[PDB]
Amino acid sequence: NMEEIREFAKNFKIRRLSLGLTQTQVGQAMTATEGPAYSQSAISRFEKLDITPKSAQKLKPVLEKWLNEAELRNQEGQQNLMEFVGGEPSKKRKRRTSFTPQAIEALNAYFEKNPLPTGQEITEMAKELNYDREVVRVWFSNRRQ
Amino acid sequence: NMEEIREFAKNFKIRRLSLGLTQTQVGQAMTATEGPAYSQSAISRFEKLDITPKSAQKLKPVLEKWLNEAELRNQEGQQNLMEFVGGEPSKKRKRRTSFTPQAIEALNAYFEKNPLPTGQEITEMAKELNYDREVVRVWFSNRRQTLKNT
DNA sequence: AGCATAAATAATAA
DNA sequence: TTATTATTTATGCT
Repeated sequence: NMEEIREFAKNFKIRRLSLGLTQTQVGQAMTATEGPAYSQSAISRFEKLDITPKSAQKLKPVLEKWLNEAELRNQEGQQNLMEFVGGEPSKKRKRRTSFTPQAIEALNAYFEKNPLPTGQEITEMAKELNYDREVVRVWFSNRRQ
Repeated sequence: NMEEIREFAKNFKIRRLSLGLTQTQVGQAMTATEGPAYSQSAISRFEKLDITPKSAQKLKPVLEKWLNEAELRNQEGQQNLMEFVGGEPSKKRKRRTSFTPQAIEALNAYFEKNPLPTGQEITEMAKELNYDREVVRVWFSNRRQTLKNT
């Protein structure tokens, strides 16, 4: 169901700009309550429609829902938008790779509670540790073996 | 008269956005150009409301006499909207350069060394490096404005 | 199954 | 005004 979608992508960018919003902001609000599928790059790609049809179809409903909720918060006070968004999580910093004792301590705590992580669990762990994903997944791989 | 120009502020930006237009196009096209010129910075400041209300009120008019003038007389055959702007505009985005790792170290080597170089020594680096100056100017620009995070 | 960054644009300085 | 710096997008990556 195609040109349906393209129109949504269209309206979305519009409505977004109308609530005076950056992809980055949405990115943050979204990834919080939804998931990593909702990063700023993702928003850009969606809006530009640089995704596969299977992917758009999936995203659309979840964008629409959220876009509405946001528009509601905007209604009561253009500072309730802010409540709903973030409104300024900001420290986009590079993912560490070199280990620190605090890091290895953390990794081990995770291990006692989860020796055989699924790959999703590995991305989740790495994100919150702010470590390279490969660094984390290999640590776990060896630790078992 | 404040909201009269504070709301034309807010709305002007979004009308310009919702026409896929850069500030730097607005001023660039709407520039007289035999006086008064209109720079991007103007447009920016205007939008963000960084001007004296006294000069705000001055600009506000000539804005509408272009914004409205181009919203209709541009949108009705967009091959013509893009001629409301003119200046042989429509060009395709620059392709995202991918640097050879050989050259990748070359940079941050000379970067760990000299953080904010000069246009003279920059084009020197670029020359011997087989990469075009602007691209190279920006690697530093970027790497400089990125390491604040980490 | 999104990070890292290169380019573009917008803000701010001169 | 111009020149620069900072934010924001877009895109290479299997």
